[PDB]
Amino acid sequence: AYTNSFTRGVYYPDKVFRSSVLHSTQDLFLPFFSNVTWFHAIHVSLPFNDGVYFASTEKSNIIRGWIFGTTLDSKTQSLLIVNNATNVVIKVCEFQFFRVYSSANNCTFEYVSQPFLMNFKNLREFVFKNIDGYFKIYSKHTPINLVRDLPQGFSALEPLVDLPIGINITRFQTLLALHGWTAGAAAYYVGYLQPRTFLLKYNENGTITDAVDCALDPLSETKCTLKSFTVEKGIYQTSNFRVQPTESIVRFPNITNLCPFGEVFNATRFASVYAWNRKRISNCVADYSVLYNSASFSTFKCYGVSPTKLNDLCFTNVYADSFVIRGDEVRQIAPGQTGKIADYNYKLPDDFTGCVIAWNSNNLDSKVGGNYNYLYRLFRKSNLKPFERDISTEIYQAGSTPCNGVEGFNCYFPLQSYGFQPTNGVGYQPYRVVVLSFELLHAPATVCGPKKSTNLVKNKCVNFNFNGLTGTGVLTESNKKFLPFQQFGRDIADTTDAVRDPQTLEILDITPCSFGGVSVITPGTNTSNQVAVLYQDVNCTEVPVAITWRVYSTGSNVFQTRAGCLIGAEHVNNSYECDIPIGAGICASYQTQASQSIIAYTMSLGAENSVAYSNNSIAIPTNFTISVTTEILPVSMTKTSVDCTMYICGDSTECSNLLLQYGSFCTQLNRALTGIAVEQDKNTQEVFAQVKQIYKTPPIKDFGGFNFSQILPDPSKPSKRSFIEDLLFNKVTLDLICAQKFNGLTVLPPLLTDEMIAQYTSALLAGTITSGWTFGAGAALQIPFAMQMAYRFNGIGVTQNVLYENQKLIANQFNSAIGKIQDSLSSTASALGKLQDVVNQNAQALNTLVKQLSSNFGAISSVLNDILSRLDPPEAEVQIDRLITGRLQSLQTYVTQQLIRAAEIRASANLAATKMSECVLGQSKRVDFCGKGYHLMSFPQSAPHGVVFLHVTYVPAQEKNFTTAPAICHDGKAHFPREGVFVSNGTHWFVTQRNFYEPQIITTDNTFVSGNCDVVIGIVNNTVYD
Amino acid sequence: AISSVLNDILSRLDPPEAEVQIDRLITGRLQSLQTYVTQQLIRAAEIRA
Ligand SMILES: *[C@@H]1O[C@H](CO)[C@@H](O[C@@H]2O[C@H](CO)[C@@H](O[C@H]3O[C@H](CO)[C@@H](O)[C@H](O)[C@@H]3O)[C@H](O)[C@H]2NC(C)=O)[C@H](O)[C@H]1NC(C)=O
Ligand SMILES: *[C@@H]1O[C@H](CO)[C@@H](O[C@@H]2O[C@H](CO)[C@@H](O[C@H]3O[C@H](CO)[C@@H](O)[C@H](O)[C@@H]3O)[C@H](O)[C@H]2NC(C)=O)[C@H](O)[C@H]1NC(C)=O
Ligand SMILES: *[C@@H]1O[C@H](CO)[C@@H](O[C@@H]2O[C@H](CO)[C@@H](O)[C@H](O)[C@H]2NC(C)=O)[C@H](O)[C@H]1NC(C)=O
Ligand SMILES: *[C@@H]1O[C@H](CO)[C@@H](O[C@@H]2O[C@H](CO)[C@@H](O)[C@H](O)[C@H]2NC(C)=O)[C@H](O)[C@H]1NC(C)=O
Ligand SMILES: *[C@@H]1O[C@H](CO)[C@@H](O[C@@H]2O[C@H](CO)[C@@H](O)[C@H](O)[C@H]2NC(C)=O)[C@H](O)[C@H]1NC(C)=O
Ligand SMILES: *[C@@H]1O[C@H](CO)[C@@H](O[C@@H]2O[C@H](CO)[C@@H](O)[C@H](O)[C@H]2NC(C)=O)[C@H](O)[C@H]1NC(C)=O
Ligand SMILES: *[C@@H]1O[C@H](CO)[C@@H](O[C@@H]2O[C@H](CO)[C@@H](O)[C@H](O)[C@H]2NC(C)=O)[C@H](O)[C@H]1NC(C)=O
Ligand SMILES: *[C@@H]1O[C@H](CO)[C@@H](O[C@@H]2O[C@H](CO)[C@@H](O)[C@H](O)[C@H]2NC(C)=O)[C@H](O)[C@H]1NC(C)=O
Ligand SMILES: *[C@@H]1O[C@H](CO)[C@@H](O)[C@H](O)[C@H]1NC(C)=O
Ligand SMILES: *[C@@H]1O[C@H](CO)[C@@H](O)[C@H](O)[C@H]1NC(C)=O
Ligand SMILES: *[C@@H]1O[C@H](CO)[C@@H](O)[C@H](O)[C@H]1NC(C)=O
Ligand SMILES: *[C@@H]1O[C@H](CO)[C@@H](O)[C@H](O)[C@H]1NC(C)=O
Ligand SMILES: *[C@@H]1O[C@H](CO)[C@@H](O)[C@H](O)[C@H]1NC(C)=O
Ligand SMILES: *[C@@H]1O[C@H](CO)[C@@H](O)[C@H](O)[C@H]1NC(C)=O
Repeated sequence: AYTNSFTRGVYYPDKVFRSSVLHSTQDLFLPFFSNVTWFHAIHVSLPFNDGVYFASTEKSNIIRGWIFGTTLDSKTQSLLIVNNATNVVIKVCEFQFFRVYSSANNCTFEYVSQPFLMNFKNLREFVFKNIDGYFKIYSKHTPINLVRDLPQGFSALEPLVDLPIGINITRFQTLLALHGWTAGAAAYYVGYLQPRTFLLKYNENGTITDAVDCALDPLSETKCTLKSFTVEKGIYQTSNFRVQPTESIVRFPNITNLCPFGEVFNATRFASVYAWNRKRISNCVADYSVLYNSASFSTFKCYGVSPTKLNDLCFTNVYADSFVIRGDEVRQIAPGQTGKIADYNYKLPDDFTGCVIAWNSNNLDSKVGGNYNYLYRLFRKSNLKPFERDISTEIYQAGSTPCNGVEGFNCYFPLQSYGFQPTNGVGYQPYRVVVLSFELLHAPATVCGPKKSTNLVKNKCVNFNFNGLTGTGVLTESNKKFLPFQQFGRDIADTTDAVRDPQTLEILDITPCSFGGVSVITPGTNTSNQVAVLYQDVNCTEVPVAITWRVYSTGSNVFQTRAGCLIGAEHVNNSYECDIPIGAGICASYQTQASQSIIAYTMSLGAENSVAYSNNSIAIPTNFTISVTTEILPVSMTKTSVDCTMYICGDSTECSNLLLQYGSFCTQLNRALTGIAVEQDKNTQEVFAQVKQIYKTPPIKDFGGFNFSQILPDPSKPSKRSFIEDLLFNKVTLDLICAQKFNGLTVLPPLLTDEMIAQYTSALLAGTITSGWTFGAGAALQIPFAMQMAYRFNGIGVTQNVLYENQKLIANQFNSAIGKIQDSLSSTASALGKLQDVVNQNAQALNTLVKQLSSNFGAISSVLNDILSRLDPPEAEVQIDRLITGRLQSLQTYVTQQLIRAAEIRASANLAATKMSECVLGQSKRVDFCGKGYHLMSFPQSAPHGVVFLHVTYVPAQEKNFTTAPAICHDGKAHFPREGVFVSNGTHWFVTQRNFYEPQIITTDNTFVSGNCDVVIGIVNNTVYD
Repeated sequence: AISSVLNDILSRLDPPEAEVQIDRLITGRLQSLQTYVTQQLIRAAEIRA
């Protein structure tokens, strides 16, 4: 039998308490929604691979014990755990599978303790793991109802015990008890663990309450990548998809002969260090196993190549330098050690690939009387270049006097030999040393590894190897023209893109298997759980080739676009507004087609329209709307301060002393942050403090029907803000702050309190509603609000009579607009997006900065205190300085991002100051600057780290068609409108303003004369009153 | 590091020295990516202007 594991196989990853924190783990877990085997144990009539999850819904504990091993047939030792009425017994012995086993020959571990096995049956969850000879048990008891097998119940397994088993385990089997042999039935559940990434949610009590399987479905993948159990509607860029290779191909030249390593390991007698022997070895196979153990060695230190990989490396040409050296000089053979022998006998290059083998030769070289046959030279005018020998035994004159002939006094000729004696040599003992040096991937390889060639495959991406050149990708016939000497094909990125087959003369291209970005398009996690997957710039004929979740790749619904191809959305012919942009004009939405589904479509750019253009047709509005629109502008951000000592070094004296050398970096960081904070105060001052005096609204708030109660401050509330200001303050939401403070990242309060910012705003409001634009220029001059409104009307080319003749209507429109602002602010939380996301950016930056402290930066650990406790200074300080460099780089990155963010905030604050100067302190003519339509005035409202402008705009509406003429010819002379336009209702002509239909009789004051009617194109005939 | 290609580093080195080279290589490439992203942020600020 088989079934589905809904929420089983979760345990506490480690013995550590947490609280209200979403933690990502990567470890052995039972995958979510897995094929769990439902076993039945009946009397009337299992591989232990990568951990095992065992569940028992048993009553009266028939199932008792388990066995663990590789064969369980006394081929090696084995485990058994078994339990009975009072206790449990664990044994590690040579067991022949006490009916369970026959004999126990050699026993290594025994254990007795409290038993682990303690129709309303209960689930007794166990997790068994073994890693590096350590066997861990996790367990949990959950009493369950009589509903059905494996309910939707969730609970983690607390750790019980770990045992040092130290034994190869491949298979396990469980054990049953019988009370005879009465017939009966039982049942258990088996699951297999896999290396998976989980997200665990901790409650206030630190119990793992919920989990998300990141590598199960795209939705959970987005959940794991955002580290949240709820995902907002949109598109999220998840892990990259990669077509995995099929097999491995190795191609080598057909070389079978062995490299003569025999003569270099044991010759008649090795050439001396001054005349060290070299030969090129090539065109053979190199292996160390047969010959290394024959001449046993004591110093094998290798630099570029591990000894085990040397058999798996394919060479071009190799050299060995074999010579007799003094024992005590065995440590001079490493690159860069200098001395008499280094500068005059032998030296190897500082940067090379190769290593040395040294072993004893006293019993074969040393003589009782002294073996003075191995020459070594100490004296020469010039040093010895690496990999060079000199055999000129020219007389050397140490003294300043001239030295001629064969020898002379104060002349030290290069003739001295070793005093090698068998027993007297301890550190003076001769050592015969062979240094193997080689060059890889510079020339075509000849001396290659024992590894055998493989058959050549094409149009299937593979792990291809060509004479040590390793890559992965598809192989194709080459249109490039190689030459006999040419071996490799290089790209712009200095990465190999072509190969020559070492077996034949054929040349091949390289193209790694298809890949590209993966995006997940989801609605609100609350709204739905079905998602769409976009494969960016990938042909949808290749994702079937990519057939770890494969369920969506077999989808019944595929749509191809320029951005890539989409799976899980139905393409439609209809055009809607874009909500989730895909790219290249494709947008995704979620609606009913009666079932709900995700759809993809071509985004509409709005409703199609055709303007009724003609020779002489004009559209003049007859009505208006006083539209109040909110414009939100960030003005300042949270003034941040950082201490190097607290953040980088915590409270360590040693770290402080190692850091004070980087004082320049810390002073520049502090200077930059102080500049940013003073700039935030300057931003607030420039935006708000534009007024010399604090004005007060009069107690009699009579403004010709304009009721500013929702924007003027309310004395009733302690905080002297307005209704709209209070709503804005409540909408923006400002533990992790305590951790930020404890890690040395502090928030300096703004110079201006919210109360004084509100007082500045109230002064601006009072000045605007009582004086108008005058208080911006010089002394505030009082003026009735009606007259100010008439002036603002005159500003937008509307005659002031319009407002006075419609005063009550305009006042009611403004009041209803303020009501709509209140309703919109109270209802939706998406109103103050900009301020909220600015706060979120600052919070995310500080959270990222505090999370960087968990980074190791290549050190032993990310906590300095344990480094100091467990290490003496001489490497404690090098670990600390690496940690300091890492954290200082993190601080520099944070400060740079803060400088760029502060620059963008300063741009916003300059724009806000300009808007307060041009929209609040006056009427602006700049189109769409102070709101959509003809700007009349603006009202500032303080908001958390920003301002809100209530842009009052005139918007024409209820337009009507009219016949129009560019001019009027009355007495043979053209007439033009002084300030207006000519329109005809069908019988008579009238002059009217451009933004409000109001006809007037054509008289000599509405019109001015210019030239005659035989030049102007489109002039008409009418009469003009004197 | 010994070289600029990871594959040869993995082929020629046993895990510890391989990783002590690879971490330096990752720090270098991450610094290059950070420099690119910072220059892109400044360029995007000027483009936004
Ligand atoms: C210009 O547009 C104004 C609205 O934008 C419009 O005011 C509206 O006029 C209509 C008709 O007179 C009123 O409609 C209501 O009339 C009575 C009394 O309120 C109600 O019992 C009816 O049910 C009906 O809804 C609107 O109340 C009124 N709107 C406002 C805000 O006052 C002007 O009349 C338009 N001007 C011209 C010249 O057409
Ligand atoms: C100026 O405009 C104000 C905003 O429209 C308006 O305030 C509103 O006044 C009414 C009273 O007429 C209040 O109505 C409420 O009264 C009681 C006490 O709060 C409540 O229990 C009732 O349920 C009812 O809602 C409004 O609360 C109040 N505010 C709002 C937002 O509507 C003034 O009355 C106007 N005054 C003048 C002189 O024009
Ligand atoms: C397991 O136990 C058996 C029996 O004591 C051991 O077998 C003996 O091994 C020694 C040493 O090789 C021999 O001299 C004896 O002749 C063996 N006797 C028998 C009866 O086989 C065996 O060595 C033990 N194994 C381990 C790993 O300790
Ligand atoms: C965290 O653990 C505590 C104690 O186990 C829980 O506190 C109990 O909660 C229940 C339900 O609200 C109350 O009836 C008890 O009086 C509480 N006991 C105590 C000692 O405080 C708490 O509920 C747990 N948290 C959750 C989310 O269940
Ligand atoms: C996906 O692959 C197909 C081929 O299977 C591409 O179709 C080719 O497109 C090129 C360029 O437009 C034409 O020259 C070929 O004649 C087409 N071949 C066939 C068989 O139709 C298709 O263009 C690819 N998708 C995208 C988005 O480029
Ligand atoms: C001004 O007149 C033009 C044409 O006389 C109007 O345009 C027509 O509008 C009707 C709907 O009212 C459509 O069914 C026609 O297709 C339109 N025809 C053309 C040629 O555009 C126009 O609507 C009038 N202006 C206003 C404001 O009503
Ligand atoms: C065009 O507008 C003029 C406005 O003068 C209209 O002419 C008036 O129509 C009213 C109808 O009650 C008469 O009482 C006036 O005596 C007319 N005055 C003049 C000077 O003619 C004319 O009817 C309008 N034409 C339309 C709407 O087609
Ligand atoms: C406006 O009226 C004048 C005269 O009242 C028109 O001018 C006449 O045009 C006709 C031919 O169209 C000529 O034969 C006359 O000699 C012209 N008379 C004068 C005095 O110039 C004029 O055409 C009318 N406007 C339009 C646009 O038709
Ligand atoms: C579980 O695996 C078995 C053996 O391959 C198979 O027969 C069975 O259909 C699988 N069950 C599920 C639910 O996948
Ligand atoms: C359980 O088994 C152990 C192992 O032999 C034994 O010593 C113990 O007496 C047993 N207890 C019961 C109650 O069967
Ligand atoms: C290389 O040698 C093998 C057998 O050693 C042979 O099968 C193959 O044909 C040779 N290569 C060429 C190009 O002839
Ligand atoms: C999901 O929608 C419901 C309304 O049905 C609402 O109560 C809830 O807050 C929403 N959750 C999220 C995360 O948007
Ligand atoms: C969308 O339009 C194309 C082109 O007319 C058509 O082939 C396709 O069937 C349409 N899709 C649907 C769902 O009707
Ligand atoms: C505009 O006026 C000219 C000259 O009177 C005429 O030729 C043309 O047809 C008119 N335009 C239209 C769209 O009728």
